[PDB]
Amino acid sequence: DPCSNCPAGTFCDNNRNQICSPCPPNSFSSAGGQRTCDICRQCKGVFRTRKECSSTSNAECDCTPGFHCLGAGCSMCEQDCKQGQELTKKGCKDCCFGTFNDQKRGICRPWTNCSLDGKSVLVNGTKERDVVCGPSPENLYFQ
Amino acid sequence: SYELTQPPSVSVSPGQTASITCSGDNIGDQYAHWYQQKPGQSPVLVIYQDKNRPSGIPERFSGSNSGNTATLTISGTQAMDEADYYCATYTGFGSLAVFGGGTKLTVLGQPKAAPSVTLFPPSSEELQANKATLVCLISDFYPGAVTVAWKADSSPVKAGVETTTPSKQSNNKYAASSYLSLTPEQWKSHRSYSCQVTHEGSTVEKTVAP
Amino acid sequence: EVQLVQSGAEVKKPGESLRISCKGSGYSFSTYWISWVRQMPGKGLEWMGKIYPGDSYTNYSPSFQGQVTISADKSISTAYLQWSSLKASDTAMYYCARGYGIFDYWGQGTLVTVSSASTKGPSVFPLAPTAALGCLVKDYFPEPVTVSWNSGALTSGVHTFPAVLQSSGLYSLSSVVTVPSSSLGTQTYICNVNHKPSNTKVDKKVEPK
Ligand SMILES: *[C@@H]1O[C@H](CO)[C@@H](O)[C@H](O)[C@H]1NC(C)=O
Repeated sequence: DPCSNCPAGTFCDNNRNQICSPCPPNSFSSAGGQRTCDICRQCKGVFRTRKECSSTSNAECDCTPGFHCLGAGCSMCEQDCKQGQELTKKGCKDCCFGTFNDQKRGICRPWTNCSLDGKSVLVNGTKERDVVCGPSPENLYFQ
Repeated sequence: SYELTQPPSVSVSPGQTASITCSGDNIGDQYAHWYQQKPGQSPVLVIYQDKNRPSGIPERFSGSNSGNTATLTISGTQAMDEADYYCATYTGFGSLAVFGGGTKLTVLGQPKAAPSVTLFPPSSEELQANKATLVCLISDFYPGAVTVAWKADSSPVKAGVETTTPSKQSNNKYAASSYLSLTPEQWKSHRSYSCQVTHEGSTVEKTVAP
Repeated sequence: EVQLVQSGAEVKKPGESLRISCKGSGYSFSTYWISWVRQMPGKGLEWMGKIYPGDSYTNYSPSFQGQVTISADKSISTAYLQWSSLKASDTAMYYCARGYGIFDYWGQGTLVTVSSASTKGPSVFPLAPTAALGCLVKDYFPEPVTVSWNSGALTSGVHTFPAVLQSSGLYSLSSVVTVPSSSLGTQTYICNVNHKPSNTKVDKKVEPK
């Protein structure tokens, strides 16, 4: 009950005559009324510092250039590949023929089959971009 | 398609390391990811890409992957780690993801207890109501992981049965039940009905006949 | 904040059609795969298939090919998991997760429960027998059901098992107590089952035979 008067950036120590004490360095309290401050996330290794820590906000991490964040709060870093590639365990590998990837991350997915709906292919697809189908036989020859 | 095998139950003692294997054909050619899940809660990843650990996961969680086995290692296992663990992988061949069967890591807090099995033949009132329901009750066992096998005179039956999930009882030991709903004509048609209950490898049985 | 909010719990009947949704907010929904995961009651996780909402490309695992349909309306950042005719084997928990391999975000999961919702009253059958005296209540709808022994008296060593869904879609559970073998004819043991929806309350004593 008495600890509620300690705001964010402090922790409550009832052994003090002035119970609300500010957080030590590398430490934060984001809510207030807490008996401790949490230790600032350090963005170590494959992590990088986006917003440095403060007394009231944890440090925010993003990944190093050649990586991309995954998970809540950038908890993970998956390696970036190029466009037209996908990430396999042996490294970044080009998309196989018939597949494409328009992102610097993820897997290759196949082209949309224009032949299934009876349409010719207007522009050739590539590793980076999908195909663009021509008109259906109903518009191309009957309307 | 692809299949990943992990043992259904692994036990470990407080403070000692637990290892949980995830075996599949050439899984060492893929990235292995481990997911932790606790009762009533969505799965949360603990290890991704074989060995890497996400931020916020204790450093006691460890992972490796080579050959035909990926394994999750937990040094100094504490009571908060008792949960189901699922390995997962994505293979480009077919472009599908597959989960392992799941491993219930039990942190031992009491000695292992063999299950006491009780089989009740159907009451005459149920028999009078043209309903035959053999019930098999498993109690006072630990860890909480059992598979039941229904035998009708050394013959398996699987069409009409449903079994419960192990739940802790008053003395913290686990308990479960199994319901075989047979026909009163099919009841007096066979010689004996046994309830085979396997727990930690050991299997106990209880038969009842008219 | 990146979030995946799923539909509310569903209670359908066998043969009915159903479509649950998975709304992904806080990120570019079009350029992240959405995978649907099945988890049966008391079973493990099953990858059902994924979808890329950018161009609605879909993929399925062999266990679910031709069993369900996965769709995405990227104009409202929502993925779908659709059935055409629900079987009783479809009772499970259905999560949506972001990603093809690493599932870094999980929705709270959508619970489906397929059964013939015609509420029925339970029939109570005894289990004649430290021995085990039991009480069997079977075929009722819906949950829950509480069983008291000797009018809430015998509380030591008594256990009531969780319900189970039979093939008929009606529930069943058993209550058991480990009364000492010495005490048998001296005291008659009786259970007390109360089915609240059907307003059913019936007691029956368990005696040897
Ligand atoms: C597409 O590529 C094929 C293979 O090189 C070629 O034969 C065809 O003429 C191309 N068509 C268009 C419209 O680019």
